[PDB]
Amino acid sequence: VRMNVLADALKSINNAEKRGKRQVLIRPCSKVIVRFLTVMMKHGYIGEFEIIDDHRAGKIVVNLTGRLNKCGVISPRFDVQLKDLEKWQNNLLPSRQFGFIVLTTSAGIMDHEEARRKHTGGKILGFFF
Amino acid sequence: MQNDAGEFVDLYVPRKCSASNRIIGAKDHASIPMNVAEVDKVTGRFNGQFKTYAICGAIRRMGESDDSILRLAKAHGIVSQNF
Amino acid sequence: TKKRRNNGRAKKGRGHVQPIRCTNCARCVPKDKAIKKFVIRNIVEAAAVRDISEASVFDAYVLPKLYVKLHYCVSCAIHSKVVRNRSREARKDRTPPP
Amino acid sequence: EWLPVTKLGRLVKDVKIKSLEEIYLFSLPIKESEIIDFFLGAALKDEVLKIMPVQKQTRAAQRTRFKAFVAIGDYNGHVGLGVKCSKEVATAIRGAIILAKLSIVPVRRGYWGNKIGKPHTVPCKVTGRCGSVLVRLIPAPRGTGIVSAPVPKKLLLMAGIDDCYTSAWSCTATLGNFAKATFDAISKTYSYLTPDLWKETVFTKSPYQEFTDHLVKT
Amino acid sequence: RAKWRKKRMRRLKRKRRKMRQRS
Amino acid sequence: MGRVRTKTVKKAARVIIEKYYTRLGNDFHTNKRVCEEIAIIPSKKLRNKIAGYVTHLMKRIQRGPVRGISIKLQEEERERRDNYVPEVSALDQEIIEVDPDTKEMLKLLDFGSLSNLQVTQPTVGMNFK
Amino acid sequence: GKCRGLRTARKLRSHRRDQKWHDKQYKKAHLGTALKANPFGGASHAKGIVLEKVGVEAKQPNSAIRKCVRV
Amino acid sequence: PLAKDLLHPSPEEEKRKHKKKRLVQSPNSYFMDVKCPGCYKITTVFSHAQTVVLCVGCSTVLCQPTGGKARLTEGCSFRRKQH
Amino acid sequence: SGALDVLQMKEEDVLKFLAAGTHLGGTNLDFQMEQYIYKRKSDGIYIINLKRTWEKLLLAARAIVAIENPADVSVISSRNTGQRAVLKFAAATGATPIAGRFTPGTFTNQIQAAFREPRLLVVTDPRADHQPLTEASYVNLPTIALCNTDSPLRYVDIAIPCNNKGAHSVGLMWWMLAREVLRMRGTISREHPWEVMPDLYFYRDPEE
RNA sequence: UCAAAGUUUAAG
RNA sequence: AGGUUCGAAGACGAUCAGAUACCGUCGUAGUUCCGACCAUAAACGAUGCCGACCGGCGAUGCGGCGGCGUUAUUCCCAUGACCCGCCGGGCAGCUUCCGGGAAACCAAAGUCUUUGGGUUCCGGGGGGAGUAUGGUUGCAAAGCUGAAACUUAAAGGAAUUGAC
Ligand SMILES: [Mg+2]
Ligand SMILES: [Mg+2]
Ligand SMILES: [Mg+2]
Ligand SMILES: [Mg+2]
Ligand SMILES: [Mg+2]
Ligand SMILES: [Mg+2]
Ligand SMILES: [Mg+2]
Repeated sequence: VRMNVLADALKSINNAEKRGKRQVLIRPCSKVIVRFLTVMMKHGYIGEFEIIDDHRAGKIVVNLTGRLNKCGVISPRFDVQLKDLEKWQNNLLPSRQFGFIVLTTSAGIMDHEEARRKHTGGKILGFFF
Repeated sequence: MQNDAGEFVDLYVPRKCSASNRIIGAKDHASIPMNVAEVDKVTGRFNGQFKTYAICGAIRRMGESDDSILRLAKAHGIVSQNF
Repeated sequence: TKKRRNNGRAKKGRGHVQPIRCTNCARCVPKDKAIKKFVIRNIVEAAAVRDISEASVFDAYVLPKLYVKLHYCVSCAIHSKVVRNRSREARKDRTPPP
Repeated sequence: EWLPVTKLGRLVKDVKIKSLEEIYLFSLPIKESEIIDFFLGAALKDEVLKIMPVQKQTRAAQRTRFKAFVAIGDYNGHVGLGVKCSKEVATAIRGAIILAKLSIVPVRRGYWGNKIGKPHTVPCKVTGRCGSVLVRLIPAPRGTGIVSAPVPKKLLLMAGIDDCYTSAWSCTATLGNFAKATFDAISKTYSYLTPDLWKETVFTKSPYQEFTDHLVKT
Repeated sequence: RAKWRKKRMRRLKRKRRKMRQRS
Repeated sequence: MGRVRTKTVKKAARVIIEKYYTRLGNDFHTNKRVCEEIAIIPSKKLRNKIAGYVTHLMKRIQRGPVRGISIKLQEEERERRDNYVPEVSALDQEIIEVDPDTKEMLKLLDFGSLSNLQVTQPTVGMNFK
Repeated sequence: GKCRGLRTARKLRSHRRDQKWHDKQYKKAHLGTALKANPFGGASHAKGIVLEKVGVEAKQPNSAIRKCVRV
Repeated sequence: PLAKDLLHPSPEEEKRKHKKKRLVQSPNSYFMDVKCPGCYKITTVFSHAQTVVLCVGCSTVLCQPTGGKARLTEGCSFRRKQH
Repeated sequence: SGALDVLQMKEEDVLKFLAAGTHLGGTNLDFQMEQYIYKRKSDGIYIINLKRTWEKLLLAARAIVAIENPADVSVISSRNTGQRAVLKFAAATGATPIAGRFTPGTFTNQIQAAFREPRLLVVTDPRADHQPLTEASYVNLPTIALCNTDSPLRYVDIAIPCNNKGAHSVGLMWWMLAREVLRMRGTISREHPWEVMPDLYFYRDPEE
């Protein structure tokens, strides 16, 4: 069943990106999803998206721009201990130069670089590059 | 492409599809850069300058090149509002 | 390897079919399988037709026709040249011949 | 002496196109082997990876013929991986060299961590796979050298890629296939859309447009 | 043939059972 | 049941007729000697055969054109008879026949020209399965 | 496919434990069997008395007597 | 293809989508203020009625419910106009 | 195209189009072509937005004009309806034609006799002139096509929605393109009409 | 509009 | 309980060097019904279940919606049978540089070194072997569970050229 919402939405935007889609609808929507998209937006990987409030769960439509190579998700949401964060990004991102691991933290949802500045660990959500 | 100093590197900067931001490879021989002519406005009649659109082979073999050209034209005011 | 996507056996959503004993070998076959001519034919045929017309009581008379649905199993179809083989690409032309 | 059938070849002959980077930019197929030779005269070196004798059965014994896998490169940004079969080995090697030349590509090399000096490894961890065999290039810090199996190590050196961690999966013994996999990897370096690109493109004329008054030869 | 190899084996097991039932 | 011509015959005859259509004629023994004159045919038998096929092609030319041959006068005739112009059909007198759905087209594009409107045809059922 | 979940450890670790025994080399080294069967009772070498000089015949494609020793 | 404003789709192609799959999930049904001939009391029947709807005067019957929409009884007018 | 003032519609052109039957597309409609259609009628014949047809037609002209050396625009018809029309277009425009039986590897094969390496194609039916269209993806050849409703738009970088079945309409479409390429540079006024008849471009089924 | 037809040096 | 037909076994007649087989003639158990076991099949799409997304086209089965004309029935109504569409969900089909794949192939066997939606079962060269052994179930026949010594360099898949 619909188990992990975030996962499905990211895979859907990745599938859209591969097939050269301009914009893409993602169907169950969430706080987390929107927060993930906002991070991806901040580093340019996606365009400005917008969220269709039906009086329920919700929906999003995302303007792409063909810059997103892949947008992934790590289940289980493991708990990265800042020491381990370097190891993660080595064996998950495609470089030491571009890409991001978006992890949630006590502070909030962010890429690893914002977490390392603020000196915080926390639970990984996914990645993009 | 720059190094830490700011000096440019990298033997070329690739073309990039107008319809998908998706870089046209060194040997993507199904690619296009299509030149379209403007006009003077008053008389029709070609007036020197161009509008150029590149397309990756991948979109062409998909079949979505003519749409994407048409969209680009009407963004740049070549094509004049089909509706 | 899988020779025919179908499997020479037009089943697809069933799990079982009633079987037919073939009209030649008596071999037992699935009904969805098995080659099937429907043979309409003049009882008398081209030779005797005019001879019978000549010595008929009834005026004109339209003749009758002898109808048979046959049931060939693969073996018996192939051997009797109901069906030849085909090349790997021409196997897929499921139109009947003229 | 070279007389060139190709439109492009005619331009290159007449010192019109300055570098093969111009040709690569517009993705025009190098068909005349002399073009590439002219641009990368010297530096360009030819190493026969393998000579494998394939054979095919007849009524009258068996026909056998030799299949020459040749890499070529300048140790500085370009590499080509040609294979030609023929009845005698020399003719196979000769034709394979030419096919390598024809198919040479530009490799994007990049930095590892700190972005200093000249680019010494692969930009991002690209991969290339060919008929089972898969080959992953992983970028690596200075001095590491090519940490790889012989065949990739030979081609990656020719590409000029100084430092590279690698991986491989599938039947790497099928050397041709392994070379052809590693070649797709280093071909794909200039096909990876990093943030280092992103900047919208300029679009220039293309030599066929630039020199159309020349090509209608006077 | 596998089917007949299995049948051979199931007969031989049947004899073994009989033999061991004597003791 | 035997004598077909080889390409070494056929090519030579076609080439002869392409260059010397005027000299050649129906009577075999005339053009048998033409073939001697205009072409260095090394053997007597081959010559003799060529002329035989030359005669056969002449007979085909005297009864419409032939596929694999280029006679200069026939090419000029073709050019004349495919640069014909009549007084024009694309005007379609006054009154072009049009449908209401094709009339609505013209309303959308702002038009009201000289053309008759007519439909009745109820959706029939196209082909048969 | 794979068990994957966050509180699976046990499931995962048990299944791997189960499957290890179909790894032929593992089973050799963890069941007794081989250590029972090896005449060198888990040893690199063994002394032993020679009780007849015996010719072994080589396997089909190579024809040669081998000259063994029954120890 | 390659470009569809999913936030501004035309109503010609929302009516021809499933009730759920639309951009905003909306119903395909309506209420109808049924008249009937004899009694002047106007009932308010729901398009998909699934109940035999007897009138307020309780003389006649209005709807015989089928699978889809309700079957109004012969000489029974109605009006949508709402919402 | 810029259907803005000068090179807009005008009645006399539309009247020609309607008479040719170009608007009358076909029965089947490819999902790539749905863009270029008003409606379907009864029986089941799609109708083509003639404004939309012009827009693409002009865009094709603007493409062909941009190709500087006119000769290396190539102009193919496989079928025997465009066969005359293409050759009449090449005559007027200064392009190169290929009238029927397109040889495989003319755009490929350096070695070959008829090895031509042009900067543009104008194909009649993409369904029927399919070999050159495919070769146009071994060289960097862009493409114009005269597409019906049925027509698939693989590799056709600028389709024109037409009736490409009927000869009348095909020739008309070639003549219209010839005008527009010539008008957009050269020796046609636009105010004055053109000397050339569109019946010059039509195919002749053996009549006389 | 289907009779019977089994086997092939160890000696490279 | 019942026994038409066919028909393991069996008996003859052929064929064959031999045929205790293929063909032919009989014919027992069985084949049929009720009531108890048995729990296996190439029980196959050789394809775990639930969930998301990623291309066309035409068809077809059910339900629903809409439409201009037919047939009709009787004079309209209600029809049902056709006709043309849409929607959901079935069984499949064709089609392609979706992307996969050793491939044959597969819009799933795709979204995999750019590897993590959920979760079950399960394999780890070939043989020995689904054997031995215990345990258990079964009236039995067997079923489930299920080793080892020893042996062995290949066994196997797909596709190609030949030869047959
Ligand atoms: Mg079954
Ligand atoms: Mg018998
Ligand atoms: Mg029984
Ligand atoms: Mg089983
Ligand atoms: Mg699989
Ligand atoms: Mg994996
Ligand atoms: Mg095993």
